[PDB]
Amino acid sequence: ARLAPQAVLTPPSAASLFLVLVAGDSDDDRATVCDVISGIDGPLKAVGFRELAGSLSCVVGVGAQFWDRVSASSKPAHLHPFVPLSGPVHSAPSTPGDLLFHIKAARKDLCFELGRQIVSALGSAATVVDEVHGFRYFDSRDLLGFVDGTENPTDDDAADSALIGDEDPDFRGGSYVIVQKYLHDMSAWNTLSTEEQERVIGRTKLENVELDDDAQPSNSHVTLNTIVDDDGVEHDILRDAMAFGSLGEAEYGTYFIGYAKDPAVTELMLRRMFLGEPPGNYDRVLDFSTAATGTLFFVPSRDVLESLG
Amino acid sequence: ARLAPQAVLTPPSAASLFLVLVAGDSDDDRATVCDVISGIDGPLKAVGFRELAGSLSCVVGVGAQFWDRVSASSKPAHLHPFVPLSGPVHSAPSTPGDLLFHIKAARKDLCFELGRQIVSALGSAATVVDEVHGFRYFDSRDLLGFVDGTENPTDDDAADSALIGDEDPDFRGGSYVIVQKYLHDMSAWNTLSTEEQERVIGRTKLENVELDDDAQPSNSHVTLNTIVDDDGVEHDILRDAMAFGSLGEAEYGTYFIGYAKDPAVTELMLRRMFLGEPPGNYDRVLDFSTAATGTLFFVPSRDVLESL
Amino acid sequence: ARLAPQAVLTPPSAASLFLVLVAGDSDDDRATVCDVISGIDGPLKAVGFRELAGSLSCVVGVGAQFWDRVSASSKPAHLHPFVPLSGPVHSAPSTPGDLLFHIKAARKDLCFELGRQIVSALGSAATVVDEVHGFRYFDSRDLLGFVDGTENPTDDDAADSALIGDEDPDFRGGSYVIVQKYLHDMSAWNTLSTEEQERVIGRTKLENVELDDDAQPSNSHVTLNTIVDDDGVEHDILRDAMAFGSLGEAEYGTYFIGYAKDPAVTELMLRRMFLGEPPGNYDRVLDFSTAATGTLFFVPSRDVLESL
Amino acid sequence: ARLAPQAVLTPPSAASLFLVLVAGDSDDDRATVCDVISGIDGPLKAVGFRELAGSLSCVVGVGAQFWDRVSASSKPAHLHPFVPLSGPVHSAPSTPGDLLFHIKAARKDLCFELGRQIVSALGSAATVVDEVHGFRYFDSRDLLGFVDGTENPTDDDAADSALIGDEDPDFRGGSYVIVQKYLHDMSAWNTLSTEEQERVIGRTKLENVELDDDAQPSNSHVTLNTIVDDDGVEHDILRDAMAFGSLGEAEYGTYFIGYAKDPAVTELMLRRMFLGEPPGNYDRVLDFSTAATGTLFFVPSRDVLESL
Amino acid sequence: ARLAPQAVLTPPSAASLFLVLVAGDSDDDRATVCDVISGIDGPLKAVGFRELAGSLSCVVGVGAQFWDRVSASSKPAHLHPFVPLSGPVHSAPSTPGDLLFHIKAARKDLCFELGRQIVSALGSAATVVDEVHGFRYFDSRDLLGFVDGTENPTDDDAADSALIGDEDPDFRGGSYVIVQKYLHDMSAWNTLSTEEQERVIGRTKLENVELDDDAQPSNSHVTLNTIVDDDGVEHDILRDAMAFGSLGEAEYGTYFIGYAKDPAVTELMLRRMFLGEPPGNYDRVLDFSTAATGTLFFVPSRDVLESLG
Amino acid sequence: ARLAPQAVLTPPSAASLFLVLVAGDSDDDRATVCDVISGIDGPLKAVGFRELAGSLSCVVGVGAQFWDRVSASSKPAHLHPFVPLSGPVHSAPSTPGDLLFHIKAARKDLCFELGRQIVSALGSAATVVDEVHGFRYFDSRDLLGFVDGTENPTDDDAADSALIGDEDPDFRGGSYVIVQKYLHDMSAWNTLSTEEQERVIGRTKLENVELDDDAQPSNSHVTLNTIVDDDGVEHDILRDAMAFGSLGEAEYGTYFIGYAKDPAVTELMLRRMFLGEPPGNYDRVLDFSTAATGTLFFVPSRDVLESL
Ligand code: HEM
Ligand code: HEM
Ligand code: HEM
Ligand code: HEM
Ligand SMILES: [Cl-]
Ligand SMILES: [Cl-]
Ligand SMILES: [Cl-]
Ligand SMILES: [Cl-]
Ligand SMILES: [Cl-]
Ligand SMILES: [Cl-]
Repeated sequence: ARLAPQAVLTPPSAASLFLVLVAGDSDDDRATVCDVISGIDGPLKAVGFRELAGSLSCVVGVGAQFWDRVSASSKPAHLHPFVPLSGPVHSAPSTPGDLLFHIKAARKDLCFELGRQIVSALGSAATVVDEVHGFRYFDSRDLLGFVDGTENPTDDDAADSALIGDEDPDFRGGSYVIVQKYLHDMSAWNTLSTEEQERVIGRTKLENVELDDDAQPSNSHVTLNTIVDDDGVEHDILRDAMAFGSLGEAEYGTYFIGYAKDPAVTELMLRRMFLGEPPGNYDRVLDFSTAATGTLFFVPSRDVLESLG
Repeated sequence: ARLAPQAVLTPPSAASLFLVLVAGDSDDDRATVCDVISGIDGPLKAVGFRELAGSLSCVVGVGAQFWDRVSASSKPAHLHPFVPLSGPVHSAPSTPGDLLFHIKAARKDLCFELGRQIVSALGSAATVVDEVHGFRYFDSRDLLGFVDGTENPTDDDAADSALIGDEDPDFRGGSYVIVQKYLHDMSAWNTLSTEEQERVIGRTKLENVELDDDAQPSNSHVTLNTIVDDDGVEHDILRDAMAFGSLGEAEYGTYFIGYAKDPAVTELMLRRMFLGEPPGNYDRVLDFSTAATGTLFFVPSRDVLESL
Repeated sequence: ARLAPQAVLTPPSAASLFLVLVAGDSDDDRATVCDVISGIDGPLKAVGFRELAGSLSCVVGVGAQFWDRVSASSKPAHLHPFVPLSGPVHSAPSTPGDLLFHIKAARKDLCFELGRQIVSALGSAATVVDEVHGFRYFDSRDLLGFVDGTENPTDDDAADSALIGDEDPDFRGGSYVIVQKYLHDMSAWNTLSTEEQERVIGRTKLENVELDDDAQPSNSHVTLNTIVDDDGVEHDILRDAMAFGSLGEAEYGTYFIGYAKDPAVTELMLRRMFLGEPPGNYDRVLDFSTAATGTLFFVPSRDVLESL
Repeated sequence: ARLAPQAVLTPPSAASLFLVLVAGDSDDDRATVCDVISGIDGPLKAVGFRELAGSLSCVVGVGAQFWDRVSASSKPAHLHPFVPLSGPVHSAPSTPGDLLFHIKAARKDLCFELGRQIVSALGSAATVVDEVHGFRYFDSRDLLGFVDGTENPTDDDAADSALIGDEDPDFRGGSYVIVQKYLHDMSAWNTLSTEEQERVIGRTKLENVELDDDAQPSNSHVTLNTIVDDDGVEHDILRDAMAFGSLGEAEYGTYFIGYAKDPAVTELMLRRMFLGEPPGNYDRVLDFSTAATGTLFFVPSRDVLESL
Repeated sequence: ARLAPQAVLTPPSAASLFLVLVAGDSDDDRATVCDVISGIDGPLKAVGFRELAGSLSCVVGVGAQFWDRVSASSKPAHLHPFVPLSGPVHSAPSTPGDLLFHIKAARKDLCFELGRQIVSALGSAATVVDEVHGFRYFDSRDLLGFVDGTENPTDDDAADSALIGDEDPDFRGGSYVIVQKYLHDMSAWNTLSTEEQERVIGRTKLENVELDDDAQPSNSHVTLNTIVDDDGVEHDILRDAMAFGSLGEAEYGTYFIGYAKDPAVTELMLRRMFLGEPPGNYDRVLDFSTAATGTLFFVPSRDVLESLG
Repeated sequence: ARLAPQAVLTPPSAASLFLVLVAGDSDDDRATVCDVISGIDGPLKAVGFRELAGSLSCVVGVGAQFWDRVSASSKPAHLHPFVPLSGPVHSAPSTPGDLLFHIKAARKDLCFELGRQIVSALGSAATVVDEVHGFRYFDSRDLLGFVDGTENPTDDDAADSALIGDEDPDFRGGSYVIVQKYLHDMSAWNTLSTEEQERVIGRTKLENVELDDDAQPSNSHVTLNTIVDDDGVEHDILRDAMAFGSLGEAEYGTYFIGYAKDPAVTELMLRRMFLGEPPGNYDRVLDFSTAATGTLFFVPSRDVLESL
């Protein structure tokens, strides 16, 4: 979907930029924000057209509090702030954000330049509260050393999982995206053997093969994020996580970003991860990963995004 | 769309070939030309399949006069010859062309080879009247130094803008294309400051950012090529312009090519460019660019092309 | 089109892996085979996702006889074992095969790794009877030195030619695939002149141009594999042939693979090739190429494959 | 030069990592740091070998103070700490750093990974004092929008400019490097016209062509960084500058890094930049750029590095 | 040899530009020309640095008449105008040229931009008399359909063949380059069978294999351009020919360019091609190829080029 | 470094072809072999030149015994047939081979085509006894899942380790190469834990980091293949190992190839591996890998090879 905003279905990229901003309180601030996001195709082409391949994309997400400031009477069915979770030792905090820009390209400069134009257009009307520069790490691995994104649905299944349909016609083609910036305890994770790490995740480390049924822990990342309803129907999300870090501050991170037609699915995966199935049987990845942020956004389709204001 | 003729919606390429031809007067010339263009998928695949990536595309256009020679019975709603324009300072001539081949690939050799095969097959039945070898120039710029193509519609908008639909269902999937070969007066262009050039185009130069509303001159290229109907709906065209030139003949050019499901959109941009809006307030780009050609073609869909 | 099994319509790749297997007569064997192939998206993603470009693909084919062991209640309209041919000079053997894995990627390692994992997951439940490592050879050529695959249908044409439609609705989106592992007599082919070789194939060698109608032998590979029915309508297959070989065993092969919504088209092609049209007037390609295998498979759509 | 430490003459890369560290006071810290930097080819190959292309490079610099702790006996002729400069308007501070790792690759992940391994291995024996992740910006530009590196010497000139030779034969193959992290005042820079910016730099912006002699201001960046001795011989440095930034902290930067067989050349450029030539006639680039750091390191050859 | 002028030894490229110019008669004209060519590293880096790969190169050649206008007292041993040849049916004309720029890059825009800057710097001081935009054609083929450049010497042998040595110390590292723009009669060549074409050339068409000794005509392109002196020592040249053409004017061409430490070798190859060995036994490639130009230039080393003026 | 035979110092490639041949006992056979290998630059250029990047390379090795048939008068100091080994558990067989063709390129087709032409030109004069198609496997790994080739010497180090120097001046620029076609016991290797596998090799698996001195087994592949002499001086080989395999025959191999200025280094390595150091303390890699071949060749410099 060459240089069109709200391309939720783009395949993974070598570079990404995640920007989370909070909008100013004023009416001027609300109008500027609208002007910028509803015309986001402008900066997108202004930057992206300069690369022959046209790899640049930009998905705009809008938070529930900000949505109600600008579209009080028409609201997608499931738009609400991120639901925080507190387990006994691990928590998913709910942190501020009115705007998400999830920007991807084959090159860093393209992501940076678009972020630069976007921030410049907003000026005093919004403030950056989180900024993460994602990068591909070897053969699609995360900093834990496992291939990250394998079972993502693709093509038609990606459309089915991620994009609003007949259930909420007024917002068909939109999505719900959740972000969490995770920081890893690399030391503690390195004290585990590969075989233990594989039990935490649910897949072999180097070869990225799913552990067979009878060796697959009930509390593995894979088991707990498998969602089958009563009718036996599987429910998937579309993820685009990326490595990030700072060697001097000792930050080694995974930026989780996940898209769903109904955030209930993502919310339940999180509930299973943090609170367990059965209760207390939680995701051990969280012994090595601590979420510093948690924000939910509505991803309007292009048509709805262009109308804002 | 891999190796299919009439792929109007292909993205930009590193290389392109623009071939404009006039057909012979004889009934035999007509039949040769029709045999070649109707089976154009042959040469297209014969050359194109040789590249793993399959970047080669070929769009065939037919002029109004030639169309009448081969399909006197049914005509696309808007097919007519290019309309010359005489402005207060500059003019867009209408020049001959029965056939357009708009060829694009990742490599010069594929364009050249497809051109070679096509010309060879047409033999004496046609004559090359204009030929330009277009090339990507740095980060999608033209020789004026500005990023050229930025606001092209893409994907669905591109299809809505360029392809014939329900309004002329007999020729669904076709398009209308207009070409003009422009030559620039480079030294005159260089006497302008960058800011002056920016005001002429409507966008910042290096950074390719549209001037804000209150800094946008009323006669800027962008302003005059903005087409908004009475219901407030914008109407866009799809452009595939490329740089070309010859250093010995001091030729520095932009080959303009624009596709639209209704050429009146393109034509109205041209009128607003050459005559001005309001009249007299014409596009300053034309102070540094002179069109040496001007031709309109109908772009039949594959089905229609294949039956000519 | 990324990392989805049963993607028949994928473009040419630089590397290929063709695996043909026979299943165990057992019931655990039938079950292991079913678990592996119905969840083929697993290993495909497990390998493919490691490559940024996501070039890896995998079409699974099921032989007629093994299909019956696994879905007796329901069967595609035209599934059957490969019809062997015995003609004037040359013969097409019908050889054994229950499972086909047609694997393609931009890299060899991705092909091999996927293969490794499919083989490991089947364990004792199945046996490899034919393994071919296909490779791109220069500008899309076969080892006979001709560009191989040129007139393949593409895009919508390719879908219409290869994919089961309204005529068999329970299996919509599936296909029928025929493989044949050909080996060439290189020294004998090399005693031909280029012009003789062109006569055999139907196209010029370097330039890959189809011979003129008046110069085109009635027994050239091209004429014999051209299918026009009684209404004047053409019928096409989608092929993904690849070179392969071993230098010390002096094997130089074309691994033929072709997909159709209906095997009757491929089978007619094969008849015209081996039997001749008129009879005795057979495909001279067959004088320099000997089919060492011959097998038909049904390619289930992704839905049909996942429930099995 | 594939995967060899101290490859000063590597061409520009898409990505780089600049790590500046201070070592611990203890004798044990000294020994750990020396063990790590002397065996730096280990991590370099451990990461670098994983990329087919082998683009990864790593240049280790050592500060004057730390050098004295480990090789009290022999010193490179010109090793001393960075000299602060106080100009009439702007100043270049001298900031701490015992170790420099200048890491370059085609991919961020290789830089980051090499950095990770190096920091891990140094443990408590050192602290990261500055870290910047540099990146190529369009067609070799810096964030001021100018092509940055144009006149770098290359090949033999590069080796003559950057590498220690007969003048200090004990440290042949070494170099001296100076780093300064500059932050820009982007909005101030943008109040200038393109022509003004061109006069500040000494080159046209889009086209990267040096201003002719009579249009070149006496205080242009290019003019002040031209070093010609009394015999008329120019003395050049080798720069590997990269863009960096943070959009949230409104940081837009150029990380300057310059290698020379004699840092007095670099230092004299700095003096002429910060104090002016004649005094007071300083580099206007410094009106829009502020150096947050300033540090000098000796770059030992592989032999010397390996014996530390 | 990244972005350095006079890089004679560069491997073949996807695009090339050959520019041949004649210098104006005046002293101002001579000085401008000198200023431009002696500072040619300026435009080279100005353009070439913008491509990360640094593929751009520029070799400057100077004709004998122009050399004597500017360096009257120091002259390379073998610098003279191109020696014309007239066979009974085919001739190698000697055509004007004081300056050659042989420019190569991985992209057209880079060649074009450098040519543009070079021509701009010369203004009225010189006139373009020939301009050819070369391009790679498939797998290193020429428009005759044969792989063109196969037997070129490489690495050390390339240096030995192409570059002035101890024989002429004052100009060590310089070269002598000859150009001829050939246009083909494609029709007449297409009337030959592949096997005949192979006999003309000396190599198989598709596979590019040298014809064995006993099937190799005495008048093949390969036989006639094989140069063995009396001592049995082989003498090679370094060629960088490229396809070019214009579909509308029906031009299909090969731009021959060949470098040698002593143009005597190139001259003898030409003499053999045009006049035959034995006499009359000429190169049949010339039945299908007609030279429209013929010019010889001296290629100074970087040091000598920088000194001019 | 382009298209010159006997280029030992070439970096890793995506594809590989290893050909080992035995010569005919005849005199025509000896002569045909000599014509083909002394003019090996012919076919190398014939194939290589077709690829813009010029990645194709070809090292020719001559076995000790065939060398004697062809240049009895003159012999390299350390030429001899492969010394076989019989150790506590595992044995390295000395197998037949007169000619080695070590071929590398960015593409398979280039490898195969070069091979095809070398084989065709030798005809009946020689016979292929071992053919291996090597491939790059993910991030420079072998099929044991470890990064293979990491500590290879590079640039000047690589030249000093691999190329005959002042110590044998008549053969300066030549090398000695040992090949061994290893096959792996995959299921047995997979019963090991990652940490056990790391103990066997000497390096961490995913991260490819060399184990700390205190954690490093005395029988790890790394320690056993580390050569330090009595003066404290290290001696290294240059390896170009590649993966290879066949799925249906369940072969999963590492094709070992190593070059040295002196085979004594490689031979010591092989002794420490098979016999153990102290004796019995052998390379555990050998528990999961079995050498199916074992052959030494002299790699003549280009001069020496061309006169033969
Ligand atoms: C530190 C943060 C995380 C890390 C390192 C991580 C890592 C991984 C890895 C290595 C896999 C296996 C390959 C694959 O993607 O299929 C995986 C799977 C998955 N993860 Fe995460 N993940 C993280 C956070 C999350 C969160 C917060 C969620 C849910 C909101 C989530 C949902 C999933 C899902 C749905 C799968 C696919 C499971 C399946 O059906 O096989 N992940 N993750
Ligand atoms: C000398 C020939 C021309 C040059 C050098 C030129 C250059 C440019 C440039 C630099 C832009 C801004 C970037 C972009 O959005 O593409 C532009 C925009 C545009 N031009 Fe042209 N142009 C030329 C002729 C024409 C002609 C003849 C037409 C109409 C027939 C045309 C129609 C347009 C349109 C529709 C836009 C997009 C306006 C918008 O909606 O923002 N151009 N052109
Ligand atoms: C804010 C930091 C700086 C910026 C943005 C900057 C930018 C530039 C630009 C655009 C050029 C022209 C292109 C080129 O030839 O590279 C240039 C040239 C140059 N700069 Fe800088 N520069 C910076 C700092 C420095 C410093 C600190 C030094 C010396 C220590 C320096 C030394 C040079 C030199 C030697 C040249 C080439 C001059 C010539 O011979 O033409 N620069 N710089
Ligand atoms: C229409 C013009 C020409 C064409 C089409 C042409 C074509 C070819 C071809 C296809 C080859 C075989 C591959 C190879 O390069 O090794 C070749 C070889 C060669 N050509 Fe040309 N050539 C042309 C002009 C010239 C001229 C004018 C000269 C001499 C001044 C020349 C000198 C050579 C040489 C030295 C070889 C290598 C012979 C050997 O040692 O094998 N060529 N040429
Ligand atoms: Cl960024
Ligand atoms: Cl062209
Ligand atoms: Cl494979
Ligand atoms: Cl980094
Ligand atoms: Cl050009
Ligand atoms: Cl091979």
